[PDB]
Amino acid sequence: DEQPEPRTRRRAYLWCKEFLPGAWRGLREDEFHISVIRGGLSNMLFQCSLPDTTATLGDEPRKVLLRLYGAEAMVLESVMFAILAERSLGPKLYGIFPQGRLEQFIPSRRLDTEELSLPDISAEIAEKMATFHGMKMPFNKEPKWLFGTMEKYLKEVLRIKFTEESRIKKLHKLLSYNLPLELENLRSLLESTPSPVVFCHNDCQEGNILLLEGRENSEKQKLMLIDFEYSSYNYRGFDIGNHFCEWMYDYSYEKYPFFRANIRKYPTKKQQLHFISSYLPAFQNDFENLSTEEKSIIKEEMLLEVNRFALASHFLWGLWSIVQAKISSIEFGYMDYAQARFDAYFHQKRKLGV
Ligand SMILES: CN(C)c1cc[n+](Cc2ccc(CCCCc3ccc(Cn4cnc5c(N)ncnc54)cc3)cc2)cc1
Repeated sequence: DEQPEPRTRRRAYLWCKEFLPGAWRGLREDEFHISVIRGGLSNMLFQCSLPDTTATLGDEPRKVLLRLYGAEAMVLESVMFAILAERSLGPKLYGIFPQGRLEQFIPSRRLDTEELSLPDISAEIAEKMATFHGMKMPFNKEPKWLFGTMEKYLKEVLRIKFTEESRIKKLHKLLSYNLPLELENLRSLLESTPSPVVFCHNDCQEGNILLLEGRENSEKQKLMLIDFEYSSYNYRGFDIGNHFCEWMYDYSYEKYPFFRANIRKYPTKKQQLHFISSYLPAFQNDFENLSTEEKSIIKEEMLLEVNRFALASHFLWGLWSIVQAKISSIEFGYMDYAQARFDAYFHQKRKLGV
């Protein structure tokens, strides 16, 4: 288990000792256990724990996750995390301070891309998302996030000047589509596509879904959605369409560009209907008491809705990725990823006949 540098060890020890109750309060520095869960320059994660020989005094956790930010948004993100914790839809919040958070450590692993298509996994994600979508949050209810964000990235993308030859050639090719005009065409399409405004996760990818340890038996209760940093009131179609897009991207791929894209992994009509068939009863509650006529019309229109909004997933994350090619320190093939998203966008446009 990778040890942090002595300084980070000492800081982590002091936060745990001061924010956590019970046996943590009298812990000595020499008794403190910590290891790295994820390095990097931002959102460093560590597991912190009591010695195995140390007894708890009450209901304090034996193990916690320390999240360190590194290099209004903090207020919103913080309040949102605390509310989800109170409602048991996220990890408990044990401590909050300018440099990070102490969270409940959830014994689990992330799902892999291939698991998204498993019937039981997909059905639970649908149910979890419908729950997420149904609740009240003290945030702006106007759906300006989607196009406001897309405009913001496009404005930045148009200003970008690369110096390295590969990035230069790639940006040229992406620019050749006339993105401002394409954004306008997308805007018009989505304007004519009704979709309820709900509290969306906005990044429901496999890496943000935990498979809970000790619960492979549980058909319906084995997942937790995490990482709500992008969450906002947004069109329901975006959340679902974005999730469907994520079937096609595997970020665990070990060589450059550090992802694999496969267009044929997008869910089939059957797979899509299985997802929405689980979503709709969880979101509407009495949905199954409607006529087969009405149920089918709702389902068919919803397929249209989410598949059109999947275009915005491609366009938004495509633009985002170009910006990250300029600003991010992370080892990821951002320009290659942007091209993959735009390739999918035009493919999806062709499939839809739009
Ligand atoms: C915005 N989009 C569409 C992107 C963004 C980034 N990428 C590239 C990329 C995606 C995913 C990854 C892997 C993400 C790792 C994040 C992570 C780390 C640890 C965990 C485990 N975890 C989190 N909280 C807890 C917890 N509280 N308890 C136990 N385990 C936990 C979950 C998720 C790396 C690069 C692609 C598309």
